[PDB]
Amino acid sequence: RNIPKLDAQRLISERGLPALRHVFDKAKFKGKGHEAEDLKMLIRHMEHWAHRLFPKLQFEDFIDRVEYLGSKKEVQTCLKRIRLDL
Amino acid sequence: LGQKLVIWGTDVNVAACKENFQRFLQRFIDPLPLYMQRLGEINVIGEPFLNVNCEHIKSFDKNLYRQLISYPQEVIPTFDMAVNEIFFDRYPDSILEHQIQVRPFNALKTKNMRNLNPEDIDQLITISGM
Amino acid sequence: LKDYALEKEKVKKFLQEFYQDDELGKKQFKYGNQLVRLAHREQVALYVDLDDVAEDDPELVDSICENARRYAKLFADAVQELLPQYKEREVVNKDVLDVYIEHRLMMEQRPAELMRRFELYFQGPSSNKPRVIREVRADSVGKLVTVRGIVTRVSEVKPKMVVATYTCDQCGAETYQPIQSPTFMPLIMCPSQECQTNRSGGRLYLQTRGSRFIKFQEMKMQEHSDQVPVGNIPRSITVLVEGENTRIAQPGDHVSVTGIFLPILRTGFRQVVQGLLSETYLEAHRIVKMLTREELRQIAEEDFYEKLAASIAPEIYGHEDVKKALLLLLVGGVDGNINICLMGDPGVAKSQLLSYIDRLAPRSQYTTGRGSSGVGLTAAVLRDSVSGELTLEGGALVLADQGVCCIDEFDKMAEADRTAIHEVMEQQTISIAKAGILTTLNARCSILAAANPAYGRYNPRRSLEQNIQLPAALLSRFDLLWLIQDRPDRDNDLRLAQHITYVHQHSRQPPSQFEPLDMKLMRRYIAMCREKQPMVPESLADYITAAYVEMRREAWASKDATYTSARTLLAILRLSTALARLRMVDVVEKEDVNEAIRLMEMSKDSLL
DNA sequence: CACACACTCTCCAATTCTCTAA
DNA sequence: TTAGAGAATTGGAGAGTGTGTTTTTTTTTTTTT
Ligand SMILES: [Zn+2]
Repeated sequence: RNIPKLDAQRLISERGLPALRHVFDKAKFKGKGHEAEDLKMLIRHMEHWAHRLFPKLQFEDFIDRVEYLGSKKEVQTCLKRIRLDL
Repeated sequence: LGQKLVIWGTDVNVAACKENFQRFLQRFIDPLPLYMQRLGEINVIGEPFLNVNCEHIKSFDKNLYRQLISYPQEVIPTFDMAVNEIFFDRYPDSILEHQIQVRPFNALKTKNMRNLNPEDIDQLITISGM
Repeated sequence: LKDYALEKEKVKKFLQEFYQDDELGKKQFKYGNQLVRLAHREQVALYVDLDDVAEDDPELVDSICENARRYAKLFADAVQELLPQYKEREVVNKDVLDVYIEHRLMMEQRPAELMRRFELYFQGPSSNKPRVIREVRADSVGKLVTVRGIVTRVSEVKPKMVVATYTCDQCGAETYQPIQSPTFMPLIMCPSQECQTNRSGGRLYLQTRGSRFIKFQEMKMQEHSDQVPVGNIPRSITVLVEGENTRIAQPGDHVSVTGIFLPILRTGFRQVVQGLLSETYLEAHRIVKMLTREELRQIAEEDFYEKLAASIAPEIYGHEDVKKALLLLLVGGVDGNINICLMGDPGVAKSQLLSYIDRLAPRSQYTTGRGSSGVGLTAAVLRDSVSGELTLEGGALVLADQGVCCIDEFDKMAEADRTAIHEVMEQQTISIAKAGILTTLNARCSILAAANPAYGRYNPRRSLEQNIQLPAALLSRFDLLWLIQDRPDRDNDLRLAQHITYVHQHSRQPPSQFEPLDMKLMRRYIAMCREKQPMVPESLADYITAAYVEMRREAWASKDATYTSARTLLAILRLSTALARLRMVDVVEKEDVNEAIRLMEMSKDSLL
C-alpha cells in the first residue's frame, strides 16, 4: 500500500530541494517596480514544484508542514550542503 | 500561460486561434470592419452575444473554419475570449451584465437528421427542423 | 475444443493465399487486395465469404458456422495482425479519431481494439439454406444462421461505445476501457500508478473525441404471412445491426439476414428474476434486400396513347374512356394531383381498376374505407411493450406519399377519416398526436376513390349525393366522377365468363389477340413522360375561356345549372397539362384542351 | 437468487506529547 | 536553546454487513344523441 508522507526522508531531499535548486534556472523576473508580477511568477513556480512533490495537500498546508520539517536533521544537512556546493 | 495551450489531441494552438479570430473581427468587411459595427450595436443595445457567419470565417481563413467546426467546445470559448478582449479594449467603461458569447452559425444546414453519425460527435453542425 | 492459436494461423494463411479469377483468367487475391485497402483506410467493412473458405477447408467452415462469434473475433485479430504487412502508404486523416490516433502514435514514439478501425463480417455459405424466423430454435444459439423476414421497425442510427477513452486531470495520462457488454461501469478515479502510489485523488474525464464509437441500429424482423402456420400469430425477432450494415434496410423491405443467434445479456435484477430463460437477438453480419432507342421506335406508332390505355386494363371492355382518365391519374398535372371517384353497384369490375392501378403504380396503397382494424387511412401509434417505446406507423395515405392511394368503399369512411381526406386534398399532409405531442406526416398523393350506393343499386332518378350519401364537400374535390355501370348483356357476359373460366382452368390470361405493353415498359414510359413539365401558351387562354364558358352555359341551359366552379377550369387545365406530359410535349395545345373537355363531358355523360 | 450502493466497526500506523541529550 | 528518541492518542483504509431492483378491453352510466 505504502501510504505516502511529506516527511524528512521520502521525497523532500529526493524530488524536493534538489529539483527546487533547478526550478528557477530559467525564470524570467524583471526587477524593481514589477514586484507584483514577479511574486505571481514565483508563487506559481513554487506551487507547481510543491504539487509535483506531494500532490495530496494544498499549497499553504504544504508550506505549514514543510516549515515544521525545517527542524529535521536530513533537511538542514541538505540545506547546508546546497548552500555550500551540491 | 495561454501560449502553452493546445486543444487536447488536436495540435491546434489556442493563442494562435485567438489571434486569427481577432484579425478576422478586425479585417473582414465584405458581406455584400464588419463586426466592429456589431460590437458597437452590442455596446448601445446591451445584448451579450455576437452572431458570426461561418461562411465569412471560411472565406477569410479556411483553416480557422476547419478548427471551429472540428473543435467547437474549445474554439468557441477561445472566440469568446477574443471578442471580449476586443470589446473591452475598446469601449473601456461600458458595463455589461455578462461576457459576450460568440454564436457562430451556418446560413443553411450542413447535415440532416437521418445522416447524423458517430463521426459527428462533439462537432459543430447545422440542421433544419420543425 | 480446437486450439485457437493454430486456428488463427490457418485464418491468416487463408486470407493471405486465397485467390480468385475475375477477368480474362487473371489471378487476383481478393482478400489481400482488400487487406491493402483496409490498411490504407480506403475500406472499412470486410465481408469474408465462407463459400470461398469452403474451397480449401470445409472443416473450418463448419467450425465457423457452429461457433461463429469466436471465429469472428479470431478473424478480426488475424486481419489486425496482417495489416502492417500490407502497409505501403500514409493515411489521410479525416476522422477526428484518426487525428487523435495519429497524435497517440507520435507520443508513443516520443488499445488494439482502439487502433482497430475496420469491421469483419461472415457472408454465409450457400450450403446453409435460409430459415424462417420460426425455425431459429435454441439449438442454433451461438451459430451462424440465415433468416428471411419482413422489416417492420428500424431505429435511428445511435452511437454505440466500443472503447471508452478517459484522461486524468492530475497525471495527464490516457486510460482505455474496452466495452463488450450492452452496459458498462464508467471509470471514476485514475488507476495509474503515479496517482495510486501518491494517493493523488485525480479523477477521470471521458473524452468522446478519443473514444471509439460504432454506428448501431436495432430492428424487428417479422415472418412472411403466407409462411406462418395456419392458426398461428407471426413470430418476430430483434436484429442488432452495427457499422456498415446499418441503413441498408427500411420498414417494409423483404430481407435476408445472415447473422449470429445469441441470447440477451442482463444486469441488475433481470438476471435474478429470469433464471435460466433468456431473450434472443440476431447479430447482423450481412443484410440483403429481396427503352430509349428500341422502344422509342415502338412509341413512334400513333397508337401509343390508346396502346397505353388498353394496357391499363386489358380485362375490361368498352371502358377505354375510363382507362384514359386513369392514365392521367398516373401521369398527374403540371405543378398537381388528379383525383378520381368511381361509383357503381357492388360486385362490378370497379375494384379491378383500383387493383390494376395499385399494381402498376410505383408507390401505392390499396385499402378500404370501412374502418380498418389495422393502421387506417391515417397514422397510428404502437407501444412495443417488451420495452414500452412508442413508435409511429404511417397508414395508407402516408405509405402512398409520393404516389397513389386506392380506397375501396370510400362512402363508408367515417368522419374521423373524411376530415383526414380533407386535410390531404387541401394541404397534402396529416397530423397525429403520438403521446399528446403532435407530429406531422407527408401525404402528397393522388386519391383513386371507389364508392357504392348507400342502399340498393344505383338510381339515376335521384341526385348523386342521394345515391352515395357523401357530401358535396367531398365530391367537389375530385376531377372526374365516373359511373361504372353494369347491365346484363348476353354476349359480353359470355365473353367475361369465358375469360374467367380460362383464368381458372389455366391460371393465366387468355390470348386476347392484342399485345399490351409490359408493366416495366409502362413504368419506364410514365417516368419518361412525367419527367416533362409543360407550360400552357398564353394565346390558348381565349380558347380555354371559350371552352369553359360554353360547358358552363350548357350546364345552365340543359341541366338546371348543375354545380360548376373555377376549380372546373383548374381541373381542365390540370388534365390538359397531364395530357401534354403524356404526349411528351412541353407546350399544351388545342388537342389537349379538347381531350380534357371531352373527358370531363363523357364522365358527366356516364353519370347522366 | 445477485449485483451495486450505503453504513458501521475495527485495526493499523502516522502524528503529536513527554522526557532527554547535543 | 534546539531537537530527537520513546509512549500515547487520533486519522482513515478497508473489511464486513444490510438493502433494493425488471396503451387496452369490456362494462357501467349520464348526457347527448
Ligand atoms: Zn492519473
